[PDB]
Amino acid sequence: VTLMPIDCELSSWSSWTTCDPCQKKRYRYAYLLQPSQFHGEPCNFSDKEVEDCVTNRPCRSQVRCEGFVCAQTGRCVNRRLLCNGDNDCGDQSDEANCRRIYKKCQHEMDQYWGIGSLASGINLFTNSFEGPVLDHRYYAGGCSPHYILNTRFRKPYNVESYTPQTQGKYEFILKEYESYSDFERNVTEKMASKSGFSSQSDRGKHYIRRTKRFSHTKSVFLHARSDLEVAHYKLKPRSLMLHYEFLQRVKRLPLEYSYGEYRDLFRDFGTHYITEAVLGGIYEYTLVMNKEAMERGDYTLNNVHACAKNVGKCRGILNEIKDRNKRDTMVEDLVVLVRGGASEHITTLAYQELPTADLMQEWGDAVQYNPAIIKVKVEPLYELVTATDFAYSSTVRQNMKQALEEFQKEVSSCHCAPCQGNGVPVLKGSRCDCICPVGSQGLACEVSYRKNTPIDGKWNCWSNWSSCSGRRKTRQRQCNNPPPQNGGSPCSGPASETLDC
Amino acid sequence: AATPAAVTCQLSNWSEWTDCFPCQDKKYRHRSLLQPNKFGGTICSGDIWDQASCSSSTTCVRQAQCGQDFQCKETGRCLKRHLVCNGDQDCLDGSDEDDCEDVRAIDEDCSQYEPIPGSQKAALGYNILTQEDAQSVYDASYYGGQCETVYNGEWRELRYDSTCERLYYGDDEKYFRKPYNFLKYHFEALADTGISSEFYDNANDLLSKVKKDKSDSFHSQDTSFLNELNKYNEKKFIFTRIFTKVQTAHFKMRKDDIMLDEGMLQSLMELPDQYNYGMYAKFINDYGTHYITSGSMGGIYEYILVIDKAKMESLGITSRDITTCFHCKKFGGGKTERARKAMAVEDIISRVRGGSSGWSGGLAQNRSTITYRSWGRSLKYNPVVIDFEMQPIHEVLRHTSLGPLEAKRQNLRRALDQYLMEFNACRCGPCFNNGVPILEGTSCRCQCRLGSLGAACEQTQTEGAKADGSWSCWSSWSVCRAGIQERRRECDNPAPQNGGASCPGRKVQTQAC
Amino acid sequence: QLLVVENTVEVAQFINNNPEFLQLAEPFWKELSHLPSLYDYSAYRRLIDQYGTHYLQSGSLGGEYRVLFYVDSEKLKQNDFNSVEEKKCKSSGWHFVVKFSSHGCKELENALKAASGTQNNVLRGEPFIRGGGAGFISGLSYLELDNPAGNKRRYSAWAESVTNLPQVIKQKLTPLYELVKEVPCASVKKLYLKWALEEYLDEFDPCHCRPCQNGGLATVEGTHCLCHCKPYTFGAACEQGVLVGNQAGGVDGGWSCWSSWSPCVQGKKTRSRECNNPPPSGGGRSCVGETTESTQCE
Amino acid sequence: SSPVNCQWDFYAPWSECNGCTKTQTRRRSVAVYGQYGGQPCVGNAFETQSCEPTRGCPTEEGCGERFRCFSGQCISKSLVCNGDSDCDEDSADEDRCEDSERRPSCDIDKPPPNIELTGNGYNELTGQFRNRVINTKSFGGQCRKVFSGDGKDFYRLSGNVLSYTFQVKINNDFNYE
Ligand SMILES: *[C@@H]1O[C@H](CO)[C@@H](O[C@@H]2O[C@H](CO)[C@@H](O)[C@H](O)[C@H]2NC(C)=O)[C@H](O)[C@H]1NC(C)=O
Ligand SMILES: *[C@@H]1O[C@H](CO)[C@@H](O)[C@H](O)[C@H]1NC(C)=O
Ligand SMILES: [Ca+2]
Ligand SMILES: [Ca+2]
Repeated sequence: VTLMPIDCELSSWSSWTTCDPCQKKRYRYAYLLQPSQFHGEPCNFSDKEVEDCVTNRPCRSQVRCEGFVCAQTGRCVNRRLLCNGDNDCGDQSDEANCRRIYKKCQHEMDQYWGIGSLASGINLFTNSFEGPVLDHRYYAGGCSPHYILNTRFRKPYNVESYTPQTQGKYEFILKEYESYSDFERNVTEKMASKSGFSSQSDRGKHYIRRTKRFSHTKSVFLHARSDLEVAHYKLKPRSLMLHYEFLQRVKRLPLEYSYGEYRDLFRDFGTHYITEAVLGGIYEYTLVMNKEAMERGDYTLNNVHACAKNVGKCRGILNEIKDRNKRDTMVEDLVVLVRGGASEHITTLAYQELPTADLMQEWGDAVQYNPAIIKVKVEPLYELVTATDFAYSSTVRQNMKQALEEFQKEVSSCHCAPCQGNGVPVLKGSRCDCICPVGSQGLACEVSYRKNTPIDGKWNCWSNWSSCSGRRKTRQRQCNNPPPQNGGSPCSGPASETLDC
Repeated sequence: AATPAAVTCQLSNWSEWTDCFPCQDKKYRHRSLLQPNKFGGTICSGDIWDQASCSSSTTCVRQAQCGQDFQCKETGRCLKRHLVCNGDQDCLDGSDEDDCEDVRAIDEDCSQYEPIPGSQKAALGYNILTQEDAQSVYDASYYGGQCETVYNGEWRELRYDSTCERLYYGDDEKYFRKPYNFLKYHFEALADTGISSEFYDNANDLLSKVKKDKSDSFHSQDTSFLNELNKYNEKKFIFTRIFTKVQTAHFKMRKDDIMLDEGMLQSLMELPDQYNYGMYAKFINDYGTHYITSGSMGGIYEYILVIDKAKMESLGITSRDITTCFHCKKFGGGKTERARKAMAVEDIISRVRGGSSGWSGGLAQNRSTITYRSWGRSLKYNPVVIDFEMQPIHEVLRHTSLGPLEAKRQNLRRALDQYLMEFNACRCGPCFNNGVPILEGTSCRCQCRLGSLGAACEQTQTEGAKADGSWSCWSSWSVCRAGIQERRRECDNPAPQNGGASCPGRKVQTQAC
Repeated sequence: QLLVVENTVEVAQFINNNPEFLQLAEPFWKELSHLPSLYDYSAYRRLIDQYGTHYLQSGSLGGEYRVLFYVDSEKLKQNDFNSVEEKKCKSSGWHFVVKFSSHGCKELENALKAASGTQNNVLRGEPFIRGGGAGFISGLSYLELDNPAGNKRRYSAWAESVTNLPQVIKQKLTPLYELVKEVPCASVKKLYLKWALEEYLDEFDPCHCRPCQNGGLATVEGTHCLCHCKPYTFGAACEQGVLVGNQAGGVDGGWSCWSSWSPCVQGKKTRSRECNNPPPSGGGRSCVGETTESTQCE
Repeated sequence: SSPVNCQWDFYAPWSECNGCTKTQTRRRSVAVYGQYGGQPCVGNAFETQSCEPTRGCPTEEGCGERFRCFSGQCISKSLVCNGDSDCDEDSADEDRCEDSERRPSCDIDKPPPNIELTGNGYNELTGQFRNRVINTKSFGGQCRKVFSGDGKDFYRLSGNVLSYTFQVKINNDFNYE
């Protein structure tokens, strides 16, 4: 009816880019023009073609390795790392055929809990962890033991420190309001008349005007938030050891710019890597409840009657009304968010009641072993493209810059048509999901019983850069004009941006 | 309401059997399902696909699907040579390991770690029409020489040693080995609970009355008049929705050089490059229509309660009543009016996905902090794919390590575009009153709400019959206009009942011929 | 209103050696090595960003615990009743012209009731902890409304756990340029780092931030100033809500940014600030510090 | 109250030209800091040029007689094959050295429970602890055990630290009104 399925449209293919001298391949791609929404046709997967080429062009991809070139993986490990007892290559290709193995450390050592999670790239726009980009199981030498409690851990070479800067911060707020008003009026009257002589004349009257007018309201806002920080993590600034899969995939990138191939890079590994993080858990609880009661009562009666006796004639009227109305309403919204820890505690914290201090203790204990990543400072993944292990490193870097800039545009949810019901459209891929708040339901959040639903305004996509002499972008707010249904908070961010060409 | 006709199941005659495929050596034929028994009636008492034994006219396909790559024996899988003698069996035969004098790699920092529990569950195919999981599409077990490990964040298992009196956490299961077919398996733990509860009540009560008399005596005689309107109205609405989903791990499948399941590899090589719908429909049947490319392991709890009651009463009366007496004569007459409309609807859904049968059932029956905790405890051991992104089963062909298979991909695409509509629940007819048509492969039923059923969820005591429509099945493709083609559908199976929601999607669709 | 202000220290101190005998961390020394040997403030700022402005010459490890808990509730009930009742009844009759009678008796009532009641019940609490086990932190910082300071046992246990995961709760600081060592041009990089420290303290000086009301501490966060409102005050300036606890009142004076160095004329640089940001008002205290500095030329 | 949009200053003159990297940087001051939710300044404060240097890149002076860690830090040759990692990151002093040469240099290696935190830098404006600056586990070949009476455990101090001690102080203000 109102929502109508929107089919995915993707661009006409780009031109075939010229055959890459090193990849001996040629590439074309389609932009996604609009995502599928409301169960519209999901177009098709594979918005990118790669073709074989014959190329005379020379390729200088033979980046020198003074070290040991791993047989299967081709990682260039330092010659000193052979026969140290660590698999610094893949498939022990550095430890194979060792006359003797000089075990760099004899003690059992753990890896820091969850450390490999941080070696994944992060899609900063989606804010989603993706494929592995750094090798946090490469130690080089290492074997300086780090004790946290009794457990001694072996720090990865990539990691500048992981350290238990343990902290926690609980915020509780409970604001209850009540109002009632309760009015009554009881007007009442009688009249009586008699006369006589031989005659009689009796005239009685009654009147009632009774009114009741009651209104009670109760409101509760109850917000609780535990922020628990259990460790702090920083990646080294320099000379990082990349993951095999990422190394390869980057080596596959063409030197001539081809957006689709870099886009596939970002969709596999994301856009950024975590250079520093705070690891912890978040528990947040927020209960909003409003209750109103209203009663209306309005009774009226009249009697008007007479009789005269001389023979007798009597006359009379009764009139009555009882108008009674009783509007009553409750609206209760509870959202619980829990991040980090064990499933058991995550779930029972996700119950609708506030927890016991016992359960908060158990949860925070578990969070130490399976922490969420509370805060990250991230650098774009092109900063990992370095001359040390890629040929044409500057070219690949620049192409990643350009592809990142375009990727940010393409992946922006703003392409999505506005959700009803103060839905939040999220671009899952070729397809956009309306996340419906509590009290909103269905594909567009169209099904909501709530009488009013304040629509916080959603920016439209930033209009393309204007030309130089004040290169500028503007936004219109048109996409979800807030005012309907009593719009809520207008968009905080910049409505327009200016840049010096 | 009235039942439809319990029309019998009806099939096409058998198609003529294909030749005895050189390896399977089996005569394949199909009979298309023209119409399933819409409800009850004469079922089709047989298969739709049949496969008679034979003896082949010629040699099985060349037992040499690849050069230099080591080919296993029962399975056509081609292994890059470093996978031979790597200390783990890269194919069902073990032919890569079971004759090695020594192993080129030992992987003594992975081979202790079991595969990620539940990884096999993400590898299943998926039958969109049934929502059943199908046979393994991906290889849940092949590691491809990768030694990749996933930190098991919930490793921390409590142990007690009576001798030491030490109560401590056993360090077993600390890491799991990631199968090669996963690009990521993230193990991030999240919960979100959103709850909305809404209550609305109204009454509007309005008694209104007059009474009147005039009476005279010299005989004594009376006339009295009465007029009244008594009206009563009530509305009572309760809605509450509880949705608590608990992610325990995100995963993303590898989209490049997918290693298909060896059973799937068999079933796929065995497929002829000719559109014998019977075979292709069998492949879509047992591997299903779709395979998962991404998703989340976890649990979901959804509980919805809707109660709606309305009661309207209007009572009118007029009368005139008279006396004459001095013995007595007494008279009267009038009009009585009553009109009523009353409807009550109560509808509760409590569905729990993931977590053990017993403890998920306990949370399904009785929501409490005890059942939330025991359910979450059971989610550690038995998570489920709670959300996923999937592609049509033919789409894996383009991405499998076998390389191009385009004839078979096109044939399977066509077979799927057929199957999706031949076996579609649209053909189970008009389940009234929000009844849910399901086609159990050959027999239809309407899963009804909590009320009476005789044929089509019609007998339900729901005279407040406000219930949503559903589409008739898509009409057959138009005789295309030499390049463009159209399909038509109507919101008439059932029609939207007495103001129920019109069917949401397309009333007409169009296709390039 | 509760305040809990609470420390356990249990590494009474550490004292780091002087910069001569300190061993630099390998990545820090690597970043010093890559400093450009020239005043490229971009590089030194990236250094001060990653490693900060100082290192801990000495300090004590421990844990901090604070609870601010505030309960404020008011209940008001107003109830009025009025009633008016009147009768006027008279009879007049005659017997000496024509036997006659007349009677009339008239009644009115008019009752009225009006009741109103309002409650507000606001409760706020912010337990904060550093140090100790994450589980003891979350158990203790979870506000128990019947015992908002936290029960004895749980504080016991946390104060034990902070033995094992103590945090630096008190420190004495040495400028980071003192560690510039073991590197090419170390002597020169040490001066350029000192100049970078002064440039950075300039760039992030809260002087740039025009005042927050209600004593909100303005801090430069990159290019822009947040106001960190004091408890239960909020808004862009902290213009809204009310301070809990006791305040001396007025507006405290804040320093303007230092004027630029006079170029060491006669070998003395001099620079001035004005304490106009804001001018101390309403009996608020003067800004604290000297109006001017002088230094030897570099 | 009123926001104030951040305005960038003009770019400063370029830096002198780096011999090591053949580049210069400019800086923009923030002419007017954004306040009260005024839009922050957008883009980088710095821009960089390729440039022809006047300066040579100063070389490393190698370790001379001392042992050279793989990072290029230098340590006393007496520390090689201590059985202790004295090359901070790479432990290159312990590479490929005999099971006879590595001594029982100390019976315990467990540093005090968070002595790593004593080596962090500190940012005095933001009040935040920053990243690792001092190697607080350089044992210098000493077996400098200390018994913590608090933790009731033996810990090995670094060779440098002037003191590390475990006497507790507990300092409680309650104030209820
Ligand atoms: C207006 O009239 C109503 C109806 O008579 C009054 O309600 C009665 O009050 C008495 C005294 O409190 C009770 O004993 C009765 O049970 C009440 N009746 C009902 C139906 O509730 C009401 O008090 C009057 N209001 C005012 C302000 O005088
Ligand atoms: C649900 O559990 C509670 C507590 O055990 C019990 O009182 C209640 O009767 C149960 N209800 C059902 C339907 O099981
Ligand atoms: Ca090695
Ligand atoms: Ca093998």
